[PDB]
Amino acid sequence: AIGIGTLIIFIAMVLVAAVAAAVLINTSGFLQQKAMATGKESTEQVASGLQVIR
Amino acid sequence: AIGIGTLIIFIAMVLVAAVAAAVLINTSGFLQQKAMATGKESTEQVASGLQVIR
Repeated sequence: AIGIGTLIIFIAMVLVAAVAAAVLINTSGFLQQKAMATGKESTEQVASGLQVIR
Repeated sequence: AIGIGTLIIFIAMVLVAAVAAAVLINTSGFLQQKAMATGKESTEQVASGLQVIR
């Protein structure tokens, strides 16, 4: 009966789509930190310095 | 008479076809649960997570 295979391949299809989703969630995590730090650091750099009075 | 055997073998033929049908009905049951669970579980996985506020 045709039904049997239709079920089995659905199981696979779900699983693959899960794995594909995962990589985006993971990568978004990696990028989050890297981005946030880059902004903070760059800001402090411009904002700060010393001045010779005399 | 030829009729006698024709009857008897029909009885067998029916019974075999029953057994053959059974395995498909049974197997469809087994697969039902396994499939449904796999979908649900996979969905919850992607959908859920935590976020560090501060």
